[PDB]
Amino acid sequence: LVHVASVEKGRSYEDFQKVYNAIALKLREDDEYDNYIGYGPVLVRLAWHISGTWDKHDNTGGSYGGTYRFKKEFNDPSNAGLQNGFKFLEPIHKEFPWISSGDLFSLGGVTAVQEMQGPKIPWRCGRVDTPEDTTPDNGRLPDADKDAGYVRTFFQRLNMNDREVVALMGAHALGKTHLKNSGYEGPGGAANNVFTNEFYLNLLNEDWKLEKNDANNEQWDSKSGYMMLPTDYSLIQDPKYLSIVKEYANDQDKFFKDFSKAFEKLLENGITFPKDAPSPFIFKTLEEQGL
Ligand code: HEM
Ligand SMILES: c1ccc2[nH]cnc2c1
Repeated sequence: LVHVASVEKGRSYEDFQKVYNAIALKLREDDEYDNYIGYGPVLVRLAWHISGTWDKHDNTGGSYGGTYRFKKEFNDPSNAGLQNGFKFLEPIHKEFPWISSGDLFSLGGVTAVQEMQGPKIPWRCGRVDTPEDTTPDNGRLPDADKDAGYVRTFFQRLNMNDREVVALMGAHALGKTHLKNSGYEGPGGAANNVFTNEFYLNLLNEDWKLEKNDANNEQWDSKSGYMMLPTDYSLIQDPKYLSIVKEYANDQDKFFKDFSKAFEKLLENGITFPKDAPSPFIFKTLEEQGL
């Protein structure tokens, strides 16, 4: 399976910076969603789930085809709650009918991270929508009730190494788990929407307690109101993972640079870019534009 990137006809950087600004401006406007967390967290979760279906062995899945618009993927139990991100983007797609689905879902992810003051993420255009029979089957996304060995083996399918996996998991500093979507609950009081290296600092400094929640699932809870999934807590149980957790807890600039590389790689897996293709775009934030 080869997927060649194809620039939307006649478009250039100025066109995609307008779509970036439309997403960022609506993120500012609809600030009340999910008890004032806003839509930033669910949009980086959507971009990860539409990319996280990729399989390096036969190049099926991934962000290229925009197949989340089809029923089988939209109704995957693992994607419960992401309908809210899709409904957020649906007016922006109406406004810019020329951008492909895969490009709009991955650009929503990039825009959310930068507007929540995370690192710049270089982004490349050219994903092309493919037919409903190219939709991957359900069951390619990870379970949350497992250990370090499972996380490592799972991420090898997307060929992510240990360092890339620990950098990517730092996004669980954002937003919250919801009992009706996944069977995990919390945080609430201090759930957030600013991108920082706080997930690593919390993992190493909080006093964690293994408790059972209202859906009868176990999770790690702290006195301060924070929570961790079994798969999050895994990162301090494994010796390789723990030494990288300690490095990002002690250097937020190294965490930003490594997250940026790994998130762009996640969004680009499975796509072949021609050498006459444009360079990656670095979009300005609303703040850098004075908007
Ligand atoms: C083994 C890996 C992972 C597992 C098992 C996992 C699992 C989960 C679960 C169970 C939720 C809660 C969903 C809900 O109830 O609403 C969640 C939320 C979230 N995840 Fe992950 N995740 C993984 C990796 C990642 C990665 C790699 C990213 C991003 C690069 C990410 C970003 C997010 C974000 C931002 C949320 C919050 C969504 C919201 O606030 O609505 N996750 N994760
Ligand atoms: C999603 C959101 C917040 C989290 N804190 C720990 N794991 C999480 C997953």
